[PDB]
Amino acid sequence: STIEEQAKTFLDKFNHEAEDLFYQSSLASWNYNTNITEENVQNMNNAGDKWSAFLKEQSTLAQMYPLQEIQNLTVKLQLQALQQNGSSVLSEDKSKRLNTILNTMSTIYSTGKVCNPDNPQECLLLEPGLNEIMANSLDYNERLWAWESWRSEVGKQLRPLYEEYVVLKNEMARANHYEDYGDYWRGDYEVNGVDGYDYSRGQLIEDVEHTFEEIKPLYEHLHAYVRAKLMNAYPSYISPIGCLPAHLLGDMWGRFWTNLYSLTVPFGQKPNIDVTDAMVDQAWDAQRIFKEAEKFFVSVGLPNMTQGFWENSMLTDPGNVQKAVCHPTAWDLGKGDFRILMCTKVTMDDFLTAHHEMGHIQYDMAYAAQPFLLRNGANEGFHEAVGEIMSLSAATPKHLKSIGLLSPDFQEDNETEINFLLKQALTIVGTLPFTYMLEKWRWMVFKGEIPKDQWMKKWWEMKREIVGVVEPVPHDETYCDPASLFHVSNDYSFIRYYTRTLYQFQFQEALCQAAKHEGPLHKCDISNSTEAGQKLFNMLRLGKSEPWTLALENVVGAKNMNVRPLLNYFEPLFTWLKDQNKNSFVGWSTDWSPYA
Amino acid sequence: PNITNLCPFGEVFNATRFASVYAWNRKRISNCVADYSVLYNSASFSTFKCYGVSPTKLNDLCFTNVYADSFVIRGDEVRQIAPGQTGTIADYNYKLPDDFTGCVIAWNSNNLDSKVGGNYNYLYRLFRKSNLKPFERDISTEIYQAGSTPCNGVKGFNCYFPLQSYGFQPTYGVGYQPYRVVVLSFELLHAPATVCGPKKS
Ligand SMILES: *[C@@H]1O[C@H](CO)[C@@H](O[C@@H]2O[C@H](CO)[C@@H](O)[C@H](O)[C@H]2NC(C)=O)[C@H](O)[C@H]1NC(C)=O
Ligand SMILES: *[C@@H]1O[C@H](CO)[C@@H](O[C@@H]2O[C@H](CO)[C@@H](O)[C@H](O)[C@H]2NC(C)=O)[C@H](O)[C@H]1NC(C)=O
Ligand SMILES: *[C@@H]1O[C@H](CO)[C@@H](O[C@@H]2O[C@H](CO)[C@@H](O)[C@H](O)[C@H]2NC(C)=O)[C@H](O)[C@H]1NC(C)=O
Ligand SMILES: *[C@@H]1O[C@H](CO)[C@@H](O[C@@H]2O[C@H](CO)[C@@H](O)[C@H](O)[C@H]2NC(C)=O)[C@H](O)[C@H]1NC(C)=O
Ligand SMILES: *[C@@H]1O[C@H](CO)[C@@H](O[C@@H]2O[C@H](CO)[C@@H](O)[C@H](O)[C@H]2NC(C)=O)[C@H](O)[C@H]1NC(C)=O
Ligand SMILES: *[C@@H]1O[C@H](CO)[C@@H](O)[C@H](O)[C@H]1NC(C)=O
Ligand SMILES: *[C@@H]1O[C@H](CO)[C@@H](O)[C@H](O)[C@H]1NC(C)=O
Ligand SMILES: *[C@@H]1O[C@H](CO)[C@@H](O)[C@H](O)[C@H]1NC(C)=O
Repeated sequence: STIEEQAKTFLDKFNHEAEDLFYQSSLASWNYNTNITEENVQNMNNAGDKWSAFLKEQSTLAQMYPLQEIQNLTVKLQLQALQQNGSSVLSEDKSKRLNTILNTMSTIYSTGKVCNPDNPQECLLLEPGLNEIMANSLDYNERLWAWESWRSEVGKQLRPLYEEYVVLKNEMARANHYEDYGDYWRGDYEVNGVDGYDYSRGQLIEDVEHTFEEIKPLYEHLHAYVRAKLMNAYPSYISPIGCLPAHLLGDMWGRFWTNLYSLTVPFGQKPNIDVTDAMVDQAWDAQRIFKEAEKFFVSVGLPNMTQGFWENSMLTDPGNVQKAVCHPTAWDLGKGDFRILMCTKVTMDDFLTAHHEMGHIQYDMAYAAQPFLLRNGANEGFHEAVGEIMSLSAATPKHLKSIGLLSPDFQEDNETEINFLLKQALTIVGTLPFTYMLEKWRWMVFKGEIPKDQWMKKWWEMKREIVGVVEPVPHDETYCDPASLFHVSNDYSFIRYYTRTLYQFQFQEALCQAAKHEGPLHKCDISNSTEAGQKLFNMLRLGKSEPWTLALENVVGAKNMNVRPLLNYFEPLFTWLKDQNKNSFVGWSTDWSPYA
Repeated sequence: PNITNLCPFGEVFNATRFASVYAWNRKRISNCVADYSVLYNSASFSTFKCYGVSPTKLNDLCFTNVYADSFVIRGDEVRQIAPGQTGTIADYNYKLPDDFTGCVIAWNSNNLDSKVGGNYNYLYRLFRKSNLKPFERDISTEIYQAGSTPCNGVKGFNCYFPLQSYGFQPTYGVGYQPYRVVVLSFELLHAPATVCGPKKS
């Protein structure tokens, strides 16, 4: 009999149950998160597993419809997601062992305790404390001690577990007709539908460093300037020819360089833009912040927030024994239910975070008309980029002065613009090499190119080659330093944060071009621009229905992923740095080591 | 004379509970006087659309009998109650002819039908072999057979239960909240006219 016509009925039957089951699970999770209590835990679980159980049974049915006879692209794409076996392809003995090893890795990561030798009776944790030791401090010995303690008391037992985890996951992936586990993670950047928009799993590997070699000239000057400032701060500890140590960056792993802004400020006399005093003086409560955030999206042209968001969402003040988690989140419970969760205060950071979450909510509301299995972004880099665009466009002095939050006689000049641009560069462009290196190392180790013994020596020798960071102390093979990270032991992909940054600036440049703005890109604003609101809305509402290659065609001119806008955004900073580190060396040599 | 023997619109618009959409309730109104002014001037109705005749002139012309069809549907599903429309309701639950004359009234009832734990007392048909003729009711619960393998009244690989239940809750957004719908259809059979509007004095 026919297979194409009788799969639509199955999908329609599946959607009706999936919608309400997912709504109940999300409602239980929200009730638990808003009201942390013993009674509201089991119920959440009593929904959760049940939902998962559903996704089991339907999957067993999805295999009964062959995928080589479906002609409709939408139906085939929707059915392909359900046909995935997941981890249910291995035997029960191996599956339970995989679950146990994942659980024990997750538990061990969140139980860090290191006591210093002089007083072995006081240990710290990754929570504020040990993290704070190298987050805000000016010392060399204690930072190195904390670094070594964390990497030798939490990372020395994850290695035997990760060794078996890698091979077990690789076998599981090979059982699903993937050559390794790398293709499983790269499979989401793959489309085999419309002609001319085709993408392949192996194309991304060649496309990553092709758009990375253009950033090295920009990264080298920043590296040289940071090294010069550190030399001016730390005497006789950093060689001018070589590069900088690892524990002096400002974080546990050096993911971000934001904490280093205090030491490497261009101009000290000129202050930054802070409106918190004006926020307090004008008596702005938490409702005013969200009203102002709503006004931005109303002015752009996007639809207005639904009534009920102001009622159900816990906007501010958990207050009394009614405890709650203060992690800002945007909840899409389904059935037209959108909520927010935040512990709002009076701060510019809270203003930007509210803008970010409002952008997330708008993007979630955009594709509400798609079927249940297509209510997601085209890939993982679009959602957070859309979130960050609003934060980018709401920090300009023009927008602050327009809403009556800054003095109208403000006289911004070279100094403040350069300071703000350097502050943003210390966070945005300073993390791309780290992400690229980490993803490259993970892909190589999954592919099996590097054997077991070549684990701790390839990692450092590519860190020095790509990032320009040396090891403060030699690490032998028995260490497992990369596993000492959140998105390395919890089984999370890390390539999203690299493509998200490029998508953010591509979208911002496209909107600024289709907003009639003249001048530098860093002062651009998309407020009051209706034409810029439609162009975005044409791609927000597509969801996962269309390939991401076509998604990058209703906003930007070309469907490729090239880093053009980043080199134009930090153009004044680049041209100032060219004339700044004139009497110094630009580059690093991977021969000098702090220990020898 | 004085206006008397008013039609019982109270027991229709103010009923304690409404029937499901797949089993919509039909009431026959005849041999009385109908006052549409109170219905039209009321501000409680979210949707009030009259197709065949103008609402302002209802009190003038008068017909022989009226049929009131009452049920409960979703929020965004209201627009399917119109001539020449397609959907899950207009094809499997309630079909209106293209030459329909009458009025459609729909109002939100989220404070009554919705329940915090979920109200599962409202059902609708999801699968059927063929579309419905205008003004046709089907209450059969036979197992639908999508495939070619026969089912002996038992669900399975390609056999589904035709009826599915609504999940109304107070936290549902607009467009998913329950909406109560009453459709008035006027018949003009050649019998002497009985249902006529009041004579203003
Ligand atoms: C795949 O199936 C979907 C669902 O039927 C088709 O989408 C419909 O396309 C027609 C074309 O005019 C529209 O009128 C409908 O509104 C669309 N949606 C639905 C729910 O019917 C889609 O065109 C099909 N793709 C093909 C045949 O290539
Ligand atoms: C998911 O698991 C099912 C169950 O084993 C796989 O289906 C088997 O596929 C092989 C190879 O084509 C056949 O020889 C078996 O007869 C199939 N078993 C059943 C029960 O159908 C399937 O290949 C796996 N992968 C998917 C669906 O992508
Ligand atoms: C979202 O904003 C729009 C635009 O302001 C609102 O539409 C109108 O808003 C004005 C001023 O707020 C009101 O006087 C009108 O009555 C609104 N028209 C309608 C049809 O509502 C819209 O109401 C806002 N939505 C919400 C939920 O606040
Ligand atoms: C475009 O931006 C300007 C700048 O704020 C807005 O002008 C303000 O409008 C309000 C009333 O709507 C006045 O109270 C302010 O004094 C105006 N500010 C200035 C600097 O003129 C204008 O409303 C925006 N346009 C739209 C359509 O939102
Ligand atoms: C259903 O009953 C209510 C009674 O609350 C009727 O409401 C009438 O109109 C207003 C609404 O508050 C009030 O004057 C009274 O409550 C009611 N009586 C009169 C004379 O107005 C409502 O009209 C009834 N629905 C019907 C008859 O369809
Ligand atoms: C939070 O949970 C406790 C215990 O389950 C309950 O007593 C309390 O009423 C709840 N509060 C709210 C606001 O639901
Ligand atoms: C800004 O830079 C230009 C370019 O050198 C210079 O002429 C001008 O004086 C500077 N202004 C301030 C306030 O530093
Ligand atoms: C109509 O109402 C008036 C005033 O109440 C009354 O006087 C008259 O008798 C009524 N007519 C009839 C036929 O009952």
